Amino acid sequence: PRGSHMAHGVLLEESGLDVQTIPSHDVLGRIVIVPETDFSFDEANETIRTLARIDRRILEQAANHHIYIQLLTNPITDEPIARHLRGKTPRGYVPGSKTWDEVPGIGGAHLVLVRLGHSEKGKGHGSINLELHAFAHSLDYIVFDHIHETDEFQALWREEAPQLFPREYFFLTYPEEYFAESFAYYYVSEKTQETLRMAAPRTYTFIRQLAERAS
Ligand SMILES: [Zn+2]
Repeated sequence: PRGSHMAHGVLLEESGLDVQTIPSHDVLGRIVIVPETDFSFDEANETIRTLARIDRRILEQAANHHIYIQLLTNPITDEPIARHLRGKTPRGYVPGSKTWDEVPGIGGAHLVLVRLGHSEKGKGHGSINLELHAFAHSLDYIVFDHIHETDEFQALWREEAPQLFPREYFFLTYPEEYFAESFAYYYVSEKTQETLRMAAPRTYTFIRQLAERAS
């Protein structure tokens, strides 16, 4: 007997997955959607624990805006709402070098898609952490009302991105990518946070106080 509340994925709080020792699991339980088919508990647990490093207030903002992060075992291009992407080149890549079938995450909308097993840099993407980076796009556009376009953030990007991402074209030259990757550096580990602080101290302070910038 399979309920329709699980047919298209399972909200984490309804999944039976044990997350009682994860910080902010009461909020993440209403944001994260896990697969309704077999999946790796280790991969989901690591992803959710990385998301749990985020300031609780920001997670509450995401939940109150009804942003969801759906963890997939399948490619994004098997989801009906992404099926038009099958076999197509993603913008910014040379055709033949990449297809959307190989892109493991998409952020920006109220539904963030993250394929499990692809978190680390180079696994189909160039971010230090796929789930933080993709979620940050949705935070940027929805919670923070395109904060990467503000005068203050634009000035931080101009002054500090050349110091932090001199060799990483997308993060250097796209303000929304600079925002999302700076967010990931702040939250993925103490080491990456201190790297951000040393190379881009005003950006570090901006991310640190991000929760006070919502709309
Ligand atoms: Zn991105």
